[PDB]
Amino acid sequence: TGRDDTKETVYISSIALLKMLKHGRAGVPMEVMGLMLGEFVDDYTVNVVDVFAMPQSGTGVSVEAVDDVFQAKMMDMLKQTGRDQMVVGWYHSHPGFGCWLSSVDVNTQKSFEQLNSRAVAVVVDPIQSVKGKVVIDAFRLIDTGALINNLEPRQTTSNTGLLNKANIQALIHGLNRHYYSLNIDYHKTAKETKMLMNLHKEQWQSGLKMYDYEEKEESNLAATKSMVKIAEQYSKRIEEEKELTEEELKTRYVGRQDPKKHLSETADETLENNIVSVLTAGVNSVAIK
Amino acid sequence: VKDLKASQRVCLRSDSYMLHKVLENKADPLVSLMMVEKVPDSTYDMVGGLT
Amino acid sequence: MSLQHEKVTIAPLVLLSALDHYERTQTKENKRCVGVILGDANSSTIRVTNSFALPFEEDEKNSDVWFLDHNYIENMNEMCKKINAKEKLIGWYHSGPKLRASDLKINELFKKYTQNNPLLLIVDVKQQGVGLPTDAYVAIEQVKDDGTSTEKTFLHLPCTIEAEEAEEIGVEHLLRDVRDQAAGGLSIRLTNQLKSLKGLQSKLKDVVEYLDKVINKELPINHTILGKLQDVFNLLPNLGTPDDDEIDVENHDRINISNNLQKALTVKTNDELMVIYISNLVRSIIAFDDLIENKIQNKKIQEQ
Amino acid sequence: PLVIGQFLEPIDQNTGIVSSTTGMSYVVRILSTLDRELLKPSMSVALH
Repeated sequence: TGRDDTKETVYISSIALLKMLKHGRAGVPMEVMGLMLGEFVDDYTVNVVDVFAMPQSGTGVSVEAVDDVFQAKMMDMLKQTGRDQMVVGWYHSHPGFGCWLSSVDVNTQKSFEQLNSRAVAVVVDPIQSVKGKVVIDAFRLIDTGALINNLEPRQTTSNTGLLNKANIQALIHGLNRHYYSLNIDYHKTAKETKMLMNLHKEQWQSGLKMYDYEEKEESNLAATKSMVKIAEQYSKRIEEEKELTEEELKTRYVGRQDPKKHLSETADETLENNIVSVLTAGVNSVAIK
Repeated sequence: VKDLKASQRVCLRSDSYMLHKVLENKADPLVSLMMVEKVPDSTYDMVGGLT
Repeated sequence: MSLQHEKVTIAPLVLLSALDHYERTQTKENKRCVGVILGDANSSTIRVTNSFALPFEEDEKNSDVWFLDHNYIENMNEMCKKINAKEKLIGWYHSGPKLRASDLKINELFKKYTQNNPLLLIVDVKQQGVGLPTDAYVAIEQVKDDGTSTEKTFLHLPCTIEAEEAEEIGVEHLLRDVRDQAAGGLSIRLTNQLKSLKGLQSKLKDVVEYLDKVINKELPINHTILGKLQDVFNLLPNLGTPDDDEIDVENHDRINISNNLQKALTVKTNDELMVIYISNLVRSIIAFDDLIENKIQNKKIQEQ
Repeated sequence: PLVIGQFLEPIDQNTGIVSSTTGMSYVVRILSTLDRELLKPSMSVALH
């Protein structure tokens, strides 16, 4: 044939993720749209370098609800700064339901497909997102020819061949009907990594400050006293231990959320803080004068 | 469906309401009623005098 | 204009955008990408939400020559009011690497478009300092320290950087390091004490040097620097005072409790040992029992 | 954010049955290192 009908693994930068997410969530509940600017290379790579949002609508995303006068005006700026790049797909946020596509969004999808042969749709649902990465997938049109003549899974070949689900129920429904989903990847250069992270100027101040001592008499006093109540129960657990079954041990003497595990945990965690506190205090006095 | 019977509680999954596991526990106010009152530790010997 | 401006929080979208713009205008070798900074202001906390490049030139021969596009700003402001309602021009960024005195002159013109005092937000594109690269400034006017010449000069506003909870999740998990914005165990907190002290060491050196160059080279006097640094000496602790004696009572109290915590953990690991010692006797008996029991099995087969 | 239910009964000891003020009834998984001794009496509970 004349095609290879394969979907790209989508590389989304640092620069693009935050813009997509910030606009989706401030704007939610209300479906919102905007284009994605990038670079196309290969047939298995598509870059989402930058993005810009396009104005709100309460009629959801349609081809009759977009502002083309706005798109034009932006591309005119884009040329005067010398940053012009080609449109590589489009992004939208659904307002409250998982990544899937409705009919209205297939109509919007179809025309980006015509404009640029390969293009992606990245769909951000920012209120089922909690790791900044979950419930964000890319999608791409499946042709009607692809279903009936089995030219749909040529995108499972010459790639990793894995698809990682965020919503099992929601993806699987549109996976045969009207889209094929392929997994998303993230990227940055090393200049970006350092910027994204930052180094704090208060990182050095909080190192060299020993906290108030009123809060420290309280800390030691409270902690050492609390470990007496559970120290006693640690004996009663192990009165017998030669009895079979781990759940059994916990049911006889009420060792549920074990007194060995809790008491130890308390011993390690107050211990970590006290060593660091005597360290900070001794550092400041010897250092400064 | 043989491991199922009519009027046996059954747990479900997600919004599909696909069957998950079987509930052999049945939560009722009949039960809570007994739960406050516990298993009593009055013994026969205390009612000793009349056997 | 504005008399409320203490701190400028910066989201890491803004810091990255500025960085990108420098490298997508092809402006390098200490030439300047200057752009407008967008977001809410006229608040104690200034928050910069977004940024975009402006057309900009400079000639370093004469810095009284530069190109700033007058069409472009208006058009961008109109567009930017649509996307978020947060966005309005609250200053301009400079791409650094330092604060040139050429930056006053630009700031002077920039005041007209703005609805506030414009901010001069330096974002360094090559990383610097034990502290942040990003240092914020506001144009104010004041009298010098020679009691002569009222000069418009730039007031440092400190920075700590912040992002909404919308942006932040994507930051935390994209990051694939230890992080100086989060921390793990004790081991990482030993690291932190070495890093924090190293910053003091370097910073002290700059203060001494500055004192040298005033009495050698003979740069003009500043009672802002000399006056603040006067305070430092009275704040200074000294040794042999009753106060240090009260530190030592607290050091005994905290190490003693750390001794009892350690003893406790000796009994905990003394438990694990036992469980294994019990496990060892049970495993060794049943392991051997099986072999014996198998010999009898084999024996039935052989017999007929 | 959390949404307030009322804890009914344990059906296991790692999975429970609750009701909500949402207008519904669920089966929920009980997260570890929390008290399983104070789910015996029906008392208000919070679900994510």
